[PDB]
Amino acid sequence: SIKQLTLYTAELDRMLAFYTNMLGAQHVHEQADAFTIQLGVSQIQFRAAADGTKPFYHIAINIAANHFQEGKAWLSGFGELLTENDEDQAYFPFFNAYSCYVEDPSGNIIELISRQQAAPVLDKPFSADQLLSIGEINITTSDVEQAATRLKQAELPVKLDQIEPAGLNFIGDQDLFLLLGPPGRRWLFSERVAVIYPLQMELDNGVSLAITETGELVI
Ligand SMILES: Cn1ncnc2c(=O)n(C)c(=O)nc1-2
Ligand SMILES: [Mn+2]
Repeated sequence: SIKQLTLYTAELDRMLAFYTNMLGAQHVHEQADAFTIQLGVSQIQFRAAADGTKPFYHIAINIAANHFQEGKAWLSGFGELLTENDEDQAYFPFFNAYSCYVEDPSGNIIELISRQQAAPVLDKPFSADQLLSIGEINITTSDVEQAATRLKQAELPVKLDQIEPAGLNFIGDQDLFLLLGPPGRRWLFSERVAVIYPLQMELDNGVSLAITETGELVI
């Protein structure tokens, strides 16, 4: 799983307010020119973006198998649900998962994903305290093949011969997938096309990786 994720934002103030209101003060901590949010076992640190840039990403958050309708209702309280092909949710047969989406103040595409067999059934009400972990993050890179290769050299599940340098590649299994692909591809549920922005990531198993501002995945 993702222990720590570092992202950039050109809307630090609005983002801090947005997440404080969504998650509650007990999951959101203001720092110096940054703030953190805790999503179950995953933390995201949002740092101030460079001037002249407007970084955004696609982040999916795992929720329990039985929590989708409550999750969707909850998410809708924080912004208009995004739609694709006139639908305000998706079923993804490959993940056997239900998803819903909202845009945050930076234009991040924030998804709740409820994996129907790859997430637990929690017999309790859903709430902001029931977000389990980060289930997806985009790895938008200037070199998909290089990125896929290094991710394998990092001991992640990768089938190199299946990698599509011009398309989106699902890297992972169980409840975490890295969405590896090139810039230019429009994100489902969004008007925004994928753009390379820097980030850093620490997995629970100690592996550390980063995407530079020009799109190079490094370990
Ligand atoms: C292909 N695909 N499968 C599953 N989920 C997505 C998704 O959330 N987004 C945002 C996307 O652009 N493409 C997807
Ligand atoms: Mn997604």
